Amino acid sequence: FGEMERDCMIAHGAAGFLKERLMEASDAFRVHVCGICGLMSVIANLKKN
Amino acid sequence: STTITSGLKYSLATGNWGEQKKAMSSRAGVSQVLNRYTYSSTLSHLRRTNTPIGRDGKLAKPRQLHNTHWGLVCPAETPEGQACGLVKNLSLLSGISI
DNA sequence: GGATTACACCCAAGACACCAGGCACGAGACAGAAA
RNA sequence: UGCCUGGUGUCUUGGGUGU
DNA sequence: TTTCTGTCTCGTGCCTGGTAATCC
Ligand SMILES: [Zn+2]
Repeated sequence: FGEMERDCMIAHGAAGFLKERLMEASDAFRVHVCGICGLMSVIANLKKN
Repeated sequence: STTITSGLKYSLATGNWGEQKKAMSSRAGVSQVLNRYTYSSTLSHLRRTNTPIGRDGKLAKPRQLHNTHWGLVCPAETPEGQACGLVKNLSLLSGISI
């Protein structure tokens, strides 16, 4: 889904379809960020909460 | 005896015309896999010539069909896209001096 | 001097740390030697 | 009672296909 | 020659480092 297709989707005005194509139908990921430093250095352990 | 043997075999196998450790800056594509889809394709492949001007710094003049090409290369047969005009096929009565 | 020169798709083919040389463990054979 | 499997290199290069 | 054996070579093993345009 190259850049020209992205431009066509922008021209159509469909932001939801573009977001879904580039996230859900592709590499979606979840990260944790510190609310102070703003870096992705949070050592998150989901099972221990 | 391994030096010459490996050098020749590598250059013929990969098409890079040079030493193995100098693969960069060597003329690539000299040796190609023979096209055996049909008899005419094999015959055409065995009589093909290449102009190593590349893609960088391209110009229309090398790709054109010149007046002096008459009788020595085919006016009709040339690839499409990047290599158009740069790849030529010998005419059906042409030869190369020895 | 630096930076950049259309988009997408298919297939095939050849290369990818090798090595050599110095250090250790175990073994065994053919020759020593008493009888 | 003898009991069922999803896991697929990379980098180059070449030749092609549709505009 | 019979028998216990030595001890130094040697097979198997391994560590680890050398070695082309144009344009601003
Ligand atoms: Zn923080």
